[PDB]
Amino acid sequence: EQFVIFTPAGNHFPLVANGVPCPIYIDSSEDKGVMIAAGNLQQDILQVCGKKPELLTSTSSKRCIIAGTYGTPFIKKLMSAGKIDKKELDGKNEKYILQVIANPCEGIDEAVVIIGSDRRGTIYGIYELSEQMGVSPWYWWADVPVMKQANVYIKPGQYSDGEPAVTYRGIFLNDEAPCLTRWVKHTYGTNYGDHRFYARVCELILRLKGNFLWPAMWSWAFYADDPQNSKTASEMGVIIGTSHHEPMARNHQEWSRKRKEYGAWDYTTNQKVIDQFFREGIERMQGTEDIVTIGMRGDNVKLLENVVKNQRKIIEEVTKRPAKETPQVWALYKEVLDYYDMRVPDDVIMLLCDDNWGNVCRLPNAKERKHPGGWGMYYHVDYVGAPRNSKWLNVTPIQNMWEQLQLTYDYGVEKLWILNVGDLKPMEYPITLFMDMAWNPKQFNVSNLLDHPRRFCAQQFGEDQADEAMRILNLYSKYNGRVTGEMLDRNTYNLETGEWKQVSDEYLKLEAEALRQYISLKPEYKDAYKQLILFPVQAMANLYEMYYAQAMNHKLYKENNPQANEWADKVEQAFARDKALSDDYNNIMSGGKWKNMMIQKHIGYTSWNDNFPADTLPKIYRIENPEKAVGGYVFTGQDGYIAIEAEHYYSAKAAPDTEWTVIPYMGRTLSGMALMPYTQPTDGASISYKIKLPKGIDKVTVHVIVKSTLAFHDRKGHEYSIGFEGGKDQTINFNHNLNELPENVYSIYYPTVARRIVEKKAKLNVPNTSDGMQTITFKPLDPGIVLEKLVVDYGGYKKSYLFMNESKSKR
Amino acid sequence: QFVIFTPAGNHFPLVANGVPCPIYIDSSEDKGVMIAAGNLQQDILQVCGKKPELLTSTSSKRCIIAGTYGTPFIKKLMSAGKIDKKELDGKNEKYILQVIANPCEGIDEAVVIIGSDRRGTIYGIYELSEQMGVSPWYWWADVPVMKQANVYIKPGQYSDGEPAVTYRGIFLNDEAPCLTRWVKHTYGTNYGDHRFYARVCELILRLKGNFLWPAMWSWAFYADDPQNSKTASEMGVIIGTSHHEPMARNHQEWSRKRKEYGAWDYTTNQKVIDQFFREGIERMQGTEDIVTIGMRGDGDAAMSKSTNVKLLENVVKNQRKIIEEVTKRPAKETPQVWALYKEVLDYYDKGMRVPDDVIMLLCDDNWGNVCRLPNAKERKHPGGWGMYYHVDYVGAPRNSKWLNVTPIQNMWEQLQLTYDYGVEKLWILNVGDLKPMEYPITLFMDMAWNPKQFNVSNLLDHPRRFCAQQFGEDQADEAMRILNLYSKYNGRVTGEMLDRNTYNLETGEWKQVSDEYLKLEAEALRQYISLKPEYKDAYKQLILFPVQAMANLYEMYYAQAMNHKLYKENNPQANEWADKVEQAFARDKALSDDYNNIMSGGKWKNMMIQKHIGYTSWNDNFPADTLPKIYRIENPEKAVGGYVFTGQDGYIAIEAEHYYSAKAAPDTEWTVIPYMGRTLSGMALMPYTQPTDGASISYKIKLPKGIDKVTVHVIVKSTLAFHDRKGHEYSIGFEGGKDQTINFNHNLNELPENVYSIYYPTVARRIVEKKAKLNVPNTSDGMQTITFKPLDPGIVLEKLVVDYGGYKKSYLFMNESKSKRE
Ligand code: NA
Ligand code: NA
Repeated sequence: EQFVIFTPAGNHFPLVANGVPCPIYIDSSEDKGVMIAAGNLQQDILQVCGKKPELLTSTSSKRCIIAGTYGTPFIKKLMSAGKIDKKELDGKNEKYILQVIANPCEGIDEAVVIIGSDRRGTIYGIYELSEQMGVSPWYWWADVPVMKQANVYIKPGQYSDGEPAVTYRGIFLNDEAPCLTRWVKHTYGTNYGDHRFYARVCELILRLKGNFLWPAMWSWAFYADDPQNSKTASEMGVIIGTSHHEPMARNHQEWSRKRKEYGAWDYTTNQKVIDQFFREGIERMQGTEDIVTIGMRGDNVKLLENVVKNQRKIIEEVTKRPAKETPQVWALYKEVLDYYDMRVPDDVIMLLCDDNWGNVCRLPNAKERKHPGGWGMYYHVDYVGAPRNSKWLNVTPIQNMWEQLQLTYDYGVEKLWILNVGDLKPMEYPITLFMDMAWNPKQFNVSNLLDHPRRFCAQQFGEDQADEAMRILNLYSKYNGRVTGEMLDRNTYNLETGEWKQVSDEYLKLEAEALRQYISLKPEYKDAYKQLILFPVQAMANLYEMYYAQAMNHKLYKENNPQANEWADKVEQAFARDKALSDDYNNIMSGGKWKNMMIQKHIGYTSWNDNFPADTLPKIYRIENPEKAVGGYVFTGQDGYIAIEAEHYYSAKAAPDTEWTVIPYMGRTLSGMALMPYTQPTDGASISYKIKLPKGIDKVTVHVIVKSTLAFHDRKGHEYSIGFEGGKDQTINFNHNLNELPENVYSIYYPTVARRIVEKKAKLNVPNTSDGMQTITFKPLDPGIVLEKLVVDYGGYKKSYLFMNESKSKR
Repeated sequence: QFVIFTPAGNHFPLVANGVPCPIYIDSSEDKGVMIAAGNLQQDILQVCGKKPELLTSTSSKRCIIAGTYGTPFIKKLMSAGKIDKKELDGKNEKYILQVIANPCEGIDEAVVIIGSDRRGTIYGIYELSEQMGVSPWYWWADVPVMKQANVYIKPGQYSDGEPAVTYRGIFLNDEAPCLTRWVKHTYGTNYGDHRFYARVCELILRLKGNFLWPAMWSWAFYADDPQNSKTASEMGVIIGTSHHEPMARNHQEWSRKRKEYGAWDYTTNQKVIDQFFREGIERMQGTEDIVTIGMRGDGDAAMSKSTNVKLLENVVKNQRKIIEEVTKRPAKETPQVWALYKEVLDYYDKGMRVPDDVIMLLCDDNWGNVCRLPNAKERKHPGGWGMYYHVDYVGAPRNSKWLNVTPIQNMWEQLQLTYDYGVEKLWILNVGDLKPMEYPITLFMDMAWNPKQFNVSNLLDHPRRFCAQQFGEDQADEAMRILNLYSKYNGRVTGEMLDRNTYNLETGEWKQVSDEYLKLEAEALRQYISLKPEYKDAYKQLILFPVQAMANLYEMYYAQAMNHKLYKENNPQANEWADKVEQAFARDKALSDDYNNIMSGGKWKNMMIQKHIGYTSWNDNFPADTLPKIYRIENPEKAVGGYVFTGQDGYIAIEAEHYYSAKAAPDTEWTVIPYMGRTLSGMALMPYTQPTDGASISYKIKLPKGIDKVTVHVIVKSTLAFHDRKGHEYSIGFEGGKDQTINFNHNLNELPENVYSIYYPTVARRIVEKKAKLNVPNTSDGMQTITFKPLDPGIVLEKLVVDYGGYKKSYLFMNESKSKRE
């Protein structure tokens, strides 16, 4: 299926040789659609080789590219002379055959020859040649650059994508304010989508091998905003439709814009105007391949069957042809689905719908499977509705989309697949997976699934970047699948179990890995990578840290712990950084080409809809007078252990001329506590910790971690006592053996001081307090002792380099 | 702070819109001051873009004047007023910077720097440069000089006072392979010539130090190039030698002539040694150099065997006699040092003493902790005390040659101590190859100057001022946060000592520390890409690389630990972790390759080539960085099923892929969908166009024998009632007991009762959780088998949680429980 090589070879056609492209010939009996594709091919080749190939007016070159459509007299007298059999394109749908051939017609020696089964086959073939040459369908829509080549050669043999398994394959631009609309404003100057915009949309669709579009309908009217809209799609080869709730080829806004004049949307009071409304739409779309939405809602099963009948009679009257000859779609959404369980005319495409969240609701049984008109599926990657919007980023696991669409195809649904793509961006990858599956759902299985994004990343970022990029794409997709950014908040994950820490840290790890890849990019890929990997990863990693930080702020605040203050700072930074990321995306990235494409509000949802005016700061509490909020900690032992950071003491008594001092960051974990200054004696000085232990425990082992200070004042060493109030003390010398004497030097000395701490264990007795509360007092007996951590082991301590996670506390 | 970058009245014009102003040094000044001024000239050039003139005589309107207290010219400036002699007379290494009107004949107004001695004057000149934007680290760390249109000098008198420590210096040590091979590449010499030593010296004086122990592993400072001493001496730097290099001879001077000489044994070869000693003192005449007395044993070792206090006394008594013979003066007039390093401390303990005048150099443990400090009586020892501090070390229990590993807090907490106990004559820090200890050096030198500038409360303002100076005000706070934290992390354990067993794997501590460093990396990359391009090189040198190299090194070892744990269980997931080791190994090389070859244009090739992966013992005596041992499961795709879970903490969380046994229905397969769901993957019977009748999937677990009842949570993909109005059903149960059926999606539709209470809430989250209570059968095994049976097509099973009292509502349904397979 790969027919382009970038190095010369025998019995291969020199399309581009040593920087010189052969010309292009399109016979003039070819639809305007082919001439466009061919003009784009011409520019695509200019992109790859540097020199513009000439669009021939006649058969005036020895080697060239020819592209044509089956059924032409010219193509017939080429297929005939010769070799290419008729059966291979006769009555085939949207197929092409691409084949190097001598000697195609008199004035020519040899040519690469693309022949379509119909115009879209021919267009699809042209773009295949263009894509295998390195022009990604996303060269404009995602700034993917064109890998330059001095030599392009085409393999011998016959090359096809066959027939598309799904008859109509398209996208729906929807939920398009404010992002898409304000982008279109910035780019085109228009308060609607005009033909310049839709040319861009149609080309993407076609280059993706797609063939269908539901144009934007929230505030615009495709048919009525610009006479050239229809003319543009129809001449290029894109079939227009309208959404399930816009019957008879009228755009919903055509009615709304004139609500006051036309009156109610109700068939039992305003039938005549509505019939005329329907009628004018069917007239407007004559001579396009457009598909017609039937049915009606709002403002009995009998009433509806009668609307359809009338709609069909209106179709018959305008077309002067039986209804069955106008493509029609009827949607099974809401009540109309219940009704179905209802007389539906044989020829109509019956359109099923997903649950708005990527899971299919209902599929046809074997009896329904043989409904002549076929079945369609309406699938979502964006959504405005319950339980909360998903308007912001891509939230679709590659696996989900895959799993539900192979199911859909397998249950016979193969007439029409339409994907709600929001603002188009940032759904570039899921769009592509949708089109490729729509072409052939049986080209995929569990084994090879991830090859598709691998190809995608190879195509978007060069082969050397493909694997790493694909890994990041697949993961970020999966992470975003867990919870949308709109429904993410401080409660989504479990703080207590370290779940929230694990998912925050993991997303930041991915951010790290995406930045590695990003700075390793040849600069002409930086934009496409930011758009398709870097930004979604950065934006959501940052969001996750924000709510993580919000969660920590609340837990800590309720614990009267002033560490809440730092977590508040963090919330504010992430909130700032969120706006910072999108400003880069709108104004800086790609020269600000995509201004307004990333302005969707997502922080401040207290509801299903984005009712709130702007992105707003998530509630944070600050502890007043942190400097003075020290001491008072009480720990609650759990899982057989109490890990305590020196600083979280209950009460403390200093020696005269000393102040117990917090040395932040000191040691392996939180901080160090030390009597200061070091010149004064430590007599009478103590520091205490309040804990709850299960009652009955009478003997515990306590680990005391101190900075590995050496015997600097006195050859004996440093000593301290550790003990329970109401129990016997133990006095420990921790550094007497820590010196260069032969029996200490490599046995105990250096192995200790390299690792900067001294840990000693004490087997202490615990008094029988009736409420389980205990107080452990530590007394430094010599100067310059820095206490870092205590661990009360009562059966659960597990030897850990940082001496286990700090236990539950409050002040 | 006296330098502003915008004009104003009553201020002094130093740079007007790209125009500097001349400098004038009276030719009566030490050559070292001409050198400093020489550099100031080049600094201004860098600041605006035009080089100021070095005036022959006092002949200008607006110029800089620098000088030293005592010259006839200076006295005839200070009297021209209004400056008191007391301010500088008898003062040590102090300066006065005061704009003065009508300073002498020919000069209208001039910025005047007057030092109390030559070094004073120099530090004054370098204070001007530093304040103008010339960072001491402008060459040594590629720190840009912020371009300035205008530059002006506030009025009033300015000083740093006298320094609190007399001698403040560095020891270049453990200098191979990095420093050595870099010097080669840079200077073209296989030894340190005066050109290398000029750069070293300049840095020291700019940092406000004054002392140096030169590299001595394979070089000989004094012999290699006759200009070495002359440069240091003439620039203002005082030279000394290490604790095993007595009497002004570099140890290699002995090694090079070892056969010719005798053997480093004073009791049997006194004559040849006495002469060696003598030649050193002869040679350092005319210099401020400090002389090492005492004697260890021929390298980093003891003379000899065990403490011999009587003998070393003769060594000393004799050395001091040589000093007088050479100097024809009393010994007490030649600066001397006795260093109590390693074993030499038992000497002082066994009671050895030296004359009142020698500097008693006390020592840290080679790892940042001070060994001893004077008591009350001892602090009264007239020669004074000193401290030999380490930020790099070759020796026990393993080398630390690679990266900065000193937490900011440690250096500070130990040095505030040292100072409080009146150790205030000499501080020297072992800096390894100088790079990458740029930070700790500066903290050392700044503390050295003025230790009571620092307290626990404002400590962190020092690396802040550091980062501002190096990266620009707007990146200070963040850069400082990263500097502090990375220093701290590295304190936990050295690169050399870190290995797969450092952290606890089972508890998730390993995971924790690995993620935290990549978080840090992530944060530093952010800051990096946000920088104006002139700072990129510095920031890489000072922050980025230390962080990346280490974060990567932590991940390599974490992956190793995960690889072995998983390989033990026969879990093919071990292959992924294996790939991850090889990948981070390669990345370690890529990072140092960049540092050596790409960054700063390759200015620092070989400064970052230390071996750090593959230490078996204390020393780096192994061929090269070598890949940690990893294990692979052969035939991974066939290594499925067989899993047995063991409960803990009152739960068993099973990822669905990890089954014990399965049986498919006719013309279906049980199929793994990697990444499917919230966690690991999903199991589904495929294709979905077949009935699931007779299909099942089983899990083998170990509960405590006395658990009668459990609640199992079954998590499937939120598949909807697509085929059958009744919806989808499965059953879950123990072999030996009854199956329990569950209909998971009947309530998931648009009916009024369901639509907004349960339907949309559930589907937007892509999963369905249902719980069943189960009776635990009594088994002979103590083991139970729990069987899931899909009853409708298209059910994807994601996870199971067997809960016997420990389960905690979690979005990901808790970290998977402990397993092994076969
Ligand atoms: Na959007
Ligand atoms: Na080194």
